[PDB]
Amino acid sequence: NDEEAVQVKEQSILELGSLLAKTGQAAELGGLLKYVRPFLNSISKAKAARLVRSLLDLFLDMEAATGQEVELCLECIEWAKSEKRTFLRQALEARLVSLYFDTKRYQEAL
Repeated sequence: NDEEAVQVKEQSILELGSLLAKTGQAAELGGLLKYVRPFLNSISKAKAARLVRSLLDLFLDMEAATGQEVELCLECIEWAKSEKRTFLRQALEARLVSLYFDTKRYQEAL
């Protein structure tokens, strides 16, 4: 059925994203979350939010090009507010405040 195709497609997103995380890619892995934007609407918000948190954590743990990471997180919050996902943008801000915690920017974090 289609659910199996979505499952193998999601494990192919974790696979390709894992290979891009191994090859040290920043703009491609950062743009993959923007490329999978229409694909997340075909399934529930639980797996979509869990995938955004997964690729977000695995994308921030690489510690590469931290300048576009905060702006990309702001685009993910803007997109989550555009699609009216409260918990998604709440998790995105819950990780972004940790990004400001690592950046030692205590004004907008608090």
